[PDB]
Amino acid sequence: HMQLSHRPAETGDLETVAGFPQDRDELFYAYPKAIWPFSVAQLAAAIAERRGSTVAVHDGQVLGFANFYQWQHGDFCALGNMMVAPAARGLGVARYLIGVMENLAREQYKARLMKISAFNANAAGLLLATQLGYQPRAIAERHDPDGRRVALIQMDKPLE
Ligand SMILES: O=C(N[C@H](CO)[C@H](O)c1ccc([N+](=O)[O-])cc1)C(Cl)Cl
Ligand SMILES: O=C(N[C@H](CO)[C@H](O)c1ccc([N+](=O)[O-])cc1)C(Cl)Cl
Repeated sequence: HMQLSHRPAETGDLETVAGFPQDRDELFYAYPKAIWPFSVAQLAAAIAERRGSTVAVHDGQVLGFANFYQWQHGDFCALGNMMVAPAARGLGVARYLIGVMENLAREQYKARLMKISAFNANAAGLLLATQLGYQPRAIAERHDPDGRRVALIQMDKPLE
C-alpha cells in the first residue's frame, strides 16, 4: 500500500513542504520559532541552520519532511521540523521518517541516542514517540505565540 521512499530535501520540494502545516498550532508544534503564515523563506532558513533535511515520498508525492535540530557526533541527535502532508496523516509517514532519521543519526553522527521533544498539546506526537520506544525524561516550560505557557515534553530513545 503505502510504499515510502526517502531522499535529501531539495529546493524544488520547499513549496510543497511549506504547504504542510494547516494552522498555527501545527506550525508551532513543528517549528515553534516560525511565524504564521509559513513560507518557503522560513523553511529555507531552518534547513540552513539544521542538518539532515529529508523528505518521504509515496506515489511520486512528497508527503513528509524532517531534520535534525541538534546533532553531536558520538552522542545524540534531536529530531526537528516533522511535517506531513495533510492528505497523508495517520498513514505511517511520520513513523517512517523517524526510523530513517534514527538510522541517519546512528550512521552519520554515531549517535547513541535520539531525542524527540513534543509540545504538550501534540497528543499524536507524544503517542507516536511512545509507540516507537521513546521515554519521557524532562518537561520544560515554553511559551506559545499568544504568550501562553506550554510544556515541552523531552523524550529520548537509545539507538541500534
Ligand atoms: O499530526 C500531529 N502531530 C504529528 C505527530 O507525529 C507531528 O508533530 C506533526 C506536526 C506538524 C505537522 N504539520 O504541520 O504538517 C505534521 C505533523 C498533530 Cl498536529 Cl495531530
Ligand atoms: O541566505 C541565503 N541562503 C541561505 C544559505 O546561504 C539559506 O538558504 C537561507 C535562505 C533563506 C533565508 N530566509 O529568507 O530567512 C535564510 C537562509 C540567501 Cl537569501 Cl543569500
